[PDB]
Amino acid sequence: ADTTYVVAGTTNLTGYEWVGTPDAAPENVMTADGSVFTKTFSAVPAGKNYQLKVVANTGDEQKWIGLDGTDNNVTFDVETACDVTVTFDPATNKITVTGDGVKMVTDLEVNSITVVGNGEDNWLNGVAWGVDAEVNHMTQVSDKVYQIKYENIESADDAYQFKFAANDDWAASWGLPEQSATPIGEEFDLTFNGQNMLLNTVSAGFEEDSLVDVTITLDITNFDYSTRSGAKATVKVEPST
Ligand SMILES: OC[C@H]1O[C@H](O[C@H]2[C@H](O)[C@@H](O)[C@@H](O[C@H]3[C@H](O)[C@@H](O)[C@@H](O)O[C@@H]3CO)O[C@@H]2CO)[C@H](O)[C@@H](O)[C@@H]1O
Repeated sequence: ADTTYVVAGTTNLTGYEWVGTPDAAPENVMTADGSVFTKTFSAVPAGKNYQLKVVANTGDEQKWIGLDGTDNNVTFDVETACDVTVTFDPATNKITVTGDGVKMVTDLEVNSITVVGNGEDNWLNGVAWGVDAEVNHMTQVSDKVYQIKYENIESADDAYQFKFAANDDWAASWGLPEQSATPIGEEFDLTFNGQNMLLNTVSAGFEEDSLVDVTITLDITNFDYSTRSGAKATVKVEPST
């Protein structure tokens, strides 16, 4: 079974938005090199939070491979414009990123959190997937606790989707393991690089089209970057005042 490896990642690194198919991103197919595979990106600009994964393509079947045996994106900065080489070893699933200007990201300092989602009218202030929209910056109400409120939302199911994004980009984000309804009125654990959260207020007991006020709280007091574990949220829904 013939396997083709593709570097998928951010548009700024790869020229495509997380495209893992050889026919769709032929420039990012990795070349056979000894017992491993290599892809060099020419003159990558100085920048922060470049991200990639290696995608194994065997016919229609895709396997997305993240950092050092995890499902995390490989995340690095480039200090000075340089050629970045990505190495992949099928025997170990080791991904290496090398180059004079390359520095691996090994920690996260949160300076902002954006609520990002399918905004319309009062829902996320009308912003459609705006990762850096100031109006959806959560307020830091204490050390590592963030809150935002959306008032006068029409109660609906399968209408409202959202995630949390740190530092006005997608490098550090939270959602759920599968795209599914958020727990309502109870603290729940968040998945780093997770799927969209659904805010299904009819299923939460608020009559369709009735107005509700939504209060979202994000607690990263026990978030550990090394494990990507410990971020928690609460989504409070109340009849509108
Ligand atoms: O731009 C609209 C788009 O925004 C959101 O997608 C972002 C993801 O939430 C975010 O995690 C990241 O997703 C990539 C993963 O990091 C990566 O490991 C791999 O799985 O590819 C993912 C992209 O397919 O970046 C995207 C933005 O490109 C939102 O969740 C989407 O519903 C929405 O369409």
